[PDB]
Amino acid sequence: EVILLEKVANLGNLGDKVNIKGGYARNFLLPQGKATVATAENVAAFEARRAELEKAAAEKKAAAEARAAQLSELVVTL
RNA sequence: AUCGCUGUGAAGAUGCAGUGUAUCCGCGGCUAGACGGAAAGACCCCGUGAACCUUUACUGUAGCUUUGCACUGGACUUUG
Repeated sequence: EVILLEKVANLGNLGDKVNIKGGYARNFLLPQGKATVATAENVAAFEARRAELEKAAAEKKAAAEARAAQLSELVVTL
Protein backbone atom coordinates (compact mmCIF):
# COMPACT_ATOMS: atom_id res chain seq x y z
CA GLU A 1 0.00 0.00 0.00
CA VAL A 2 3.19 2.02 -0.15
CA ILE A 3 5.49 3.23 -2.93
CA LEU A 4 9.06 2.33 -2.12
CA LEU A 5 11.93 4.59 -3.18
CA GLU A 6 15.26 3.06 -2.10
CA LYS A 7 17.17 -0.15 -2.80
CA VAL A 8 20.20 -0.41 -0.47
CA ALA A 9 18.07 -1.90 2.33
CA ASN A 10 17.28 -5.55 2.99
CA LEU A 11 14.03 -5.67 0.99
CA GLY A 12 13.74 -2.10 -0.31
CA ASN A 13 12.36 -2.05 -3.85
CA LEU A 14 11.39 0.92 -6.02
CA GLY A 15 8.48 -0.15 -8.20
CA ASP A 16 6.77 -2.96 -6.33
CA LYS A 17 3.72 -2.17 -4.22
CA VAL A 18 3.83 -4.48 -1.21
CA ASN A 19 1.29 -5.19 1.53
CA ILE A 20 3.04 -4.91 4.90
CA LYS A 21 2.20 -4.67 8.59
CA GLY A 22 0.40 -1.55 9.75
CA GLY A 23 3.07 -0.41 12.17
CA TYR A 24 5.85 -0.85 9.61
CA ALA A 25 4.25 1.79 7.41
CA ARG A 26 3.48 4.26 10.23
CA ASN A 27 6.75 4.51 12.07
CA PHE A 28 9.53 3.68 9.61
CA LEU A 29 8.51 3.83 5.95
CA LEU A 30 6.43 7.01 5.93
CA PRO A 31 8.42 9.42 8.21
CA GLN A 32 11.78 8.74 6.53
CA GLY A 33 10.94 10.10 3.07
CA LYS A 34 10.85 6.49 1.96
CA ALA A 35 7.23 5.85 0.94
CA THR A 36 3.74 7.28 0.62
CA VAL A 37 0.35 5.65 1.09
CA ALA A 38 -1.46 4.31 -1.99
CA THR A 39 -3.51 7.44 -2.72
CA ALA A 40 -4.59 8.64 -6.17
CA GLU A 41 -3.82 12.29 -5.37
CA ASN A 42 -0.30 12.34 -6.85
CA VAL A 43 -0.13 8.90 -8.49
CA ALA A 44 -0.06 10.62 -11.89
CA ALA A 45 2.47 13.07 -10.43
CA PHE A 46 4.85 10.12 -10.01
CA GLU A 47 4.70 9.71 -13.79
CA ALA A 48 6.02 13.22 -14.53
CA ARG A 49 9.00 12.81 -12.16
CA ARG A 50 10.32 9.39 -13.29
CA ALA A 51 13.51 10.94 -14.71
CA GLU A 52 14.37 13.18 -11.74
CA LEU A 53 15.07 10.10 -9.61
CA GLU A 54 17.67 8.69 -12.01
CA LYS A 55 20.26 11.35 -11.11
CA ALA A 56 20.81 11.24 -7.34
CA ALA A 57 20.03 7.53 -6.89
CA ALA A 58 22.97 6.58 -9.16
CA GLU A 59 25.57 8.84 -7.51
CA LYS A 60 24.54 7.19 -4.20
CA LYS A 61 27.07 4.41 -4.71
CA ALA A 62 29.38 6.73 -6.70
CA ALA A 63 29.77 9.16 -3.80
CA ALA A 64 30.42 6.15 -1.55
CA GLU A 65 33.55 5.29 -3.56
CA ALA A 66 36.29 7.68 -2.38
CA ARG A 67 34.53 8.41 0.93
CA ALA A 68 35.06 4.75 1.85
CA ALA A 69 38.78 5.00 1.01
CA GLN A 70 39.39 7.08 4.16
CA LEU A 71 37.20 4.83 6.35
CA SER A 72 39.63 1.88 6.49
CA GLU A 73 42.93 3.68 7.17
CA LEU A 74 42.40 3.24 10.96
CA VAL A 75 44.09 6.55 11.79
CA VAL A 76 42.18 7.48 14.96
CA THR A 77 44.52 7.99 17.93
CA LEU A 78 43.41 6.63 21.31
C1' A B 1 -62.47 13.03 104.52
C1' U B 2 -54.81 9.12 103.52
C1' C B 3 -55.17 3.88 111.21
C1' G B 4 -53.69 -1.53 113.40
C1' C B 5 -54.88 -6.50 113.02
C1' U B 6 -56.66 -10.98 110.77
C1' G B 7 -58.86 -12.73 106.45
C1' U B 8 -60.10 -12.01 101.20
C1' G B 9 -58.44 -10.59 96.46
C1' A B 10 -54.80 -10.16 89.35
C1' A B 11 -52.19 -14.71 94.55
C1' G B 12 -47.74 -9.33 99.89
C1' A B 13 -54.37 -3.93 101.04
C1' U B 14 -54.85 3.31 103.96
C1' G B 15 -59.44 2.09 100.86
C1' C B 16 -62.92 -5.02 100.48
C1' A B 17 -64.94 -8.00 104.89
C1' G B 18 -64.92 -8.68 110.08
C1' U B 19 -62.93 -6.34 114.22
C1' G B 20 -59.90 -3.33 117.52
C1' U B 21 -58.04 1.38 118.44
C1' A B 22 -58.36 6.58 117.41
C1' U B 23 -60.36 14.65 120.00
C1' C B 24 -58.48 18.66 116.14
C1' C B 25 -53.70 20.71 113.97
C1' G B 26 -48.34 21.63 113.73
C1' C B 27 -43.04 21.45 114.74
C1' G B 28 -38.38 18.58 115.54
C1' G B 29 -36.34 14.12 114.28
C1' C B 30 -36.07 8.63 112.28
C1' U B 31 -36.80 6.10 107.54
C1' A B 32 -40.59 0.39 108.17
C1' G B 33 -44.49 0.84 104.29
C1' A B 34 -46.88 3.67 100.42
C1' C B 35 -44.44 -3.34 95.80
C1' G B 36 -41.63 5.49 97.57
C1' G B 37 -39.15 8.99 93.38
C1' A B 38 -35.57 8.82 89.15
C1' A B 39 -34.37 5.88 83.50
C1' A B 40 -41.32 2.92 77.91
C1' G B 41 -35.43 -3.24 82.27
C1' A B 42 -29.77 -3.15 80.93
C1' C B 43 -30.39 -9.75 82.81
C1' C B 44 -34.06 -13.13 80.19
C1' C B 45 -37.33 -14.13 76.20
C1' C B 46 -39.47 -11.98 71.69
C1' G B 47 -39.09 -9.69 66.62
C1' U B 48 -38.86 -13.75 59.49
C1' G B 49 -35.73 -5.58 64.10
C1' A B 50 -30.85 -3.10 63.66
C1' A B 51 -25.77 -2.32 63.84
C1' C B 52 -20.73 -3.67 64.04
C1' C B 53 -17.01 -7.64 64.12
C1' U B 54 -15.44 -12.93 62.33
C1' U B 55 -14.79 -16.87 58.87
C1' U B 56 -13.30 -22.87 55.72
C1' A B 57 -21.47 -19.51 55.38
C1' C B 58 -23.74 -17.51 50.52
C1' U B 59 -23.26 -14.16 46.57
C1' G B 60 -20.19 -10.64 44.86
C1' U B 61 -16.20 -7.10 44.38
C1' A B 62 -11.49 -3.32 44.79
C1' G B 63 -6.56 -4.91 44.38
C1' C B 64 -2.97 -8.42 42.54
C1' U B 65 -2.18 -11.99 38.59
C1' U B 66 -2.72 -15.28 33.64
C1' U B 67 -3.61 -15.39 28.44
C1' G B 68 -6.22 -13.69 23.69
C1' C B 69 -6.64 -9.22 20.65
C1' A B 70 -5.18 -3.82 20.05
C1' C B 71 -1.19 0.09 20.57
C1' U B 72 3.09 -3.34 17.80
C1' G B 73 7.77 -3.23 13.86
C1' G B 74 12.03 -6.44 10.29
C1' A B 75 15.53 -9.72 10.18
C1' C B 76 17.66 -14.27 10.13
C1' U B 77 17.64 -18.65 12.51
C1' U B 78 15.92 -23.60 16.78
C1' U B 79 11.40 -25.06 15.25
C1' G B 80 6.00 -27.14 12.98
